[PDB]
Amino acid sequence: VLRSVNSREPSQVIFCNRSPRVVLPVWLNFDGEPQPYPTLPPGTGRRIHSYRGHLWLFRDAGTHDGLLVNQTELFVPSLNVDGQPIFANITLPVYTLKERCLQVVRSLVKPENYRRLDIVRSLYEDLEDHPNVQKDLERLT
Amino acid sequence: MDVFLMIRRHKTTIFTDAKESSTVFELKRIVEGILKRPPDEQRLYKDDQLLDDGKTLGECGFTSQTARPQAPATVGLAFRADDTFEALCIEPFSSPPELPDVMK
Amino acid sequence: NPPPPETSNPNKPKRQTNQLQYLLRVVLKTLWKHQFAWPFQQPVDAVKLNLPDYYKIIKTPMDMGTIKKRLENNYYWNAQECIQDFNTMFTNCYIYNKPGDDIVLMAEALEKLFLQKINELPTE
Amino acid sequence: MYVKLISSDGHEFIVKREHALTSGTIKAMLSNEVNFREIPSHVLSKVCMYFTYKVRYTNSSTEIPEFPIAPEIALELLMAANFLDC
Ligand SMILES: Cc1cc([C@H](C(=O)N2C[C@H](O)C[C@H]2C(=O)N[C@@H](CC(=O)NCCCCNC(=O)C[C@@H]2N=C(c3ccc(Cl)cc3)c3c(sc(C)c3C)-n3c(C)nnc32)c2ccc(-c3scnc3C)cc2)C(C)C)on1
Repeated sequence: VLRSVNSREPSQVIFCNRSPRVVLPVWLNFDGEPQPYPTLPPGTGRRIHSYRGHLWLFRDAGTHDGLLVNQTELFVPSLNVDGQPIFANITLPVYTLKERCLQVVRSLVKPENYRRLDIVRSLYEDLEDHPNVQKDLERLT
Repeated sequence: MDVFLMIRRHKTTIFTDAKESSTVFELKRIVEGILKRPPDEQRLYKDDQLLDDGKTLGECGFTSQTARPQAPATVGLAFRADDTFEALCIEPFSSPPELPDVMK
Repeated sequence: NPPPPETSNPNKPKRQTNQLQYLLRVVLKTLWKHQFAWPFQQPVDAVKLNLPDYYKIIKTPMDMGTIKKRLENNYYWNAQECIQDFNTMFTNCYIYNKPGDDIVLMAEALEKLFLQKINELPTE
Repeated sequence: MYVKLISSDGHEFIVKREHALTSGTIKAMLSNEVNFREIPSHVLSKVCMYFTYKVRYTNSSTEIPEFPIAPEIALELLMAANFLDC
């Protein structure tokens, strides 16, 4: 369901990273497969030659946390109206405090040491449920 | 420009916002609405420095970049105690445990 | 596209060492699963990519699929022979593409990772 | 329109009721004052900061900043967020 359309109709896009995270732009190819592109440091942007119908999602390059582009999950550019480029504003979602806490613990604790933490059993399953493109793609459908 | 604050006295902490253009007096009015003591019965502080009522929060050093929602600036509060103002006294919060070895 | 590089040769001596096993099970496996691996896991499809001059300019093409198949077939004599193949794959990219093309940045990230892993190669 | 949230160690935290309703647990409890015998003040002050952040940055503009969490408070904060449902 979720793939790029092979249009070959060029479309200039501005990726702009307005998050404190390093962004991994992920291009979904013609078979729905994720093909990551060079990262964007926080506060930086890049013009890119993309195409009409091409579908992109944006992840934290170090944790695979989902990010937002134009206040949503996916980005598909239209044809440039009078050559003007199409803007992709990447931002942090307002994560829940519990998801933000899971992110921080995951960044400090190796996955094999989750079960050594003095927390409730249900929090082990939550730590081990790492954020992940394939998991999120099935839900988006 | 909104400034996010923690007005603290003893074991009381008020979380409240205000403009940079708002005055120290206007902040005392906030405190009176919650803790039922008038502005003349209050003394506001940035660190150990007593703030003047007619100064704007911005003039006191409270900016948006330094008084954020996720990291609010602290304004110390001292109430009147009989013939004198009580000493500014903010009771510190609890301490986190020692960082586990599985994290460090 | 011309035939890809050979990944097994009756006339080339086959060999297994602990360094060549580490290069397959640790180095290649880590780099193969890397986020920037995808343009380098198979021979450059000059037809689909519309690059005529690619195989004219690049006389020794190399890719991670060829290296993986070679490692798996015990093609290499020693670790250096395998490391030369990775270097050729990267060098090909730096030669053909201009600086600061997206592909060059991806190769630079893979190479930085590759050198780190290779810095912990256990001795013969 | 405020609520008082009292930590296990006796610190009182006075926040807007609207902000404290960020917690699904507090919202259900109030369905004035709330005592938390298991949540200490270093953790509850941080939860209150998250309430302000959530209300300010929910749908309110572009450029959301990171909620910062020190390693020392992370596990206790995670347990509190899980209980408070925010
Ligand atoms: C039609 C159509 C085209 C497309 C796709 C397409 O174009 N897409 C998909 C998305 O919509 C984005 C867009 C895209 O990649 N645009 C890229 C193309 C690019 O940079 N290529 C390198 C130039 C050298 C040109 N020479 C080469 O192609 C070299 C070759 N490049 C690559 C390569 C290049 C870039 C990247 Cl990020 C990854 C791999 C490559 C391989 S093998 C392999 C499997 C590939 C694809 N490779 C190796 C190894 N060594 N060299 C290469 C792009 C990015 C930025 C810019 C601009 S505009 C102003 N500043 C910049 C930097 C302009 C173009 C297509 C990629 C399937 O879809 N439909």
